[PDB]
Amino acid sequence: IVGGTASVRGEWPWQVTLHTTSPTQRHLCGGSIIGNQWILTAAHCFYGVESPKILRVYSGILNQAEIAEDTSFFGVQEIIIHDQYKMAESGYDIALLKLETTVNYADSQRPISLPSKGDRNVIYTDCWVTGWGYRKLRDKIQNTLQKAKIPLVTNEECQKRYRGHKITHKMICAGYREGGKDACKGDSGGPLSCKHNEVWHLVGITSWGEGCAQRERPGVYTNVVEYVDWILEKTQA
Ligand SMILES: *[C@](=O)([C]([C][C][C][N][C]([N])[N])[N]C(=O)[C]([N]C(=O)[C]([C][C][C][N]C([N])=O)[N]C(=O)[N][C]([C])C1=[C][C]=C(Br)[C]=[C]1)[C]([C])[C])C1=N[C]=[C]S1
Repeated sequence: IVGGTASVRGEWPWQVTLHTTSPTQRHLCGGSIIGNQWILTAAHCFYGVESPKILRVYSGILNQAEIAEDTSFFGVQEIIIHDQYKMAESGYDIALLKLETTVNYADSQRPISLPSKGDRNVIYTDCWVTGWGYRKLRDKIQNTLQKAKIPLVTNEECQKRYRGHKITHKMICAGYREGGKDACKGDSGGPLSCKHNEVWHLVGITSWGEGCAQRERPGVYTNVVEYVDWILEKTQA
């Protein structure tokens, strides 16, 4: 996260940090708890991942330092990538992680509500992006979960900022015309939580962008509401 600040512990209870143990353990991507056994994240986050066995999901984390060899985690039973996904910039950058065990909800870890179809006309004026991504291009994985408030921009406006790209209705962007605050490397898969009427909603999934926090380069996210049907279909046994 660029231009953000340290989060309060438990402030984003749905945020998880997805680690890979290969070659040695490290943070790979962000993710969101949406069900007792389900994490919603980005599909492109599994590039080079042949098996779910090397994945570890940690919930209720603030500082990466909290994660040690003796720290409990959730194993991943299955990685479900949207069948139309090819690459982040083309859309469909969404994936579901079915955990091997159920998450016991608590103040430190609980699910975020998915947006409803009857909410595409809602004016989210309180949206935040979080994760342990780069604070800058040449940076590394930050220890403390960062957060940054960022306004959503219309798709027409976003398309203007990305000429060589095709910004579809299945994407949603957020950023400051002048830049300064944005997601960055490592925040991928993270949630773009928006508070609408006292209730937090998972509006987007951190996907891509030209660089990080550059002026006139909004962050691009997966427009979650466009996938509620897909999510329902893939989560039902
Ligand atoms: C994810 O954490 C990041 C999240 C990026 C969110 N960005 C903002 N600003 N909100 N995702 C990526 O790194 C993805 N790639 C890119 O975002 C960009 C796309 C550029 C397209 N530009 C134009 N104008 O066409 N690519 C990119 O940065 N590529 C270089 C080679 C790169 C260098 C170092 C690292 Br780390 C990643 C990419 C990925 C490629 C889909 C992460 N997902 C994986 C690692 S971080």
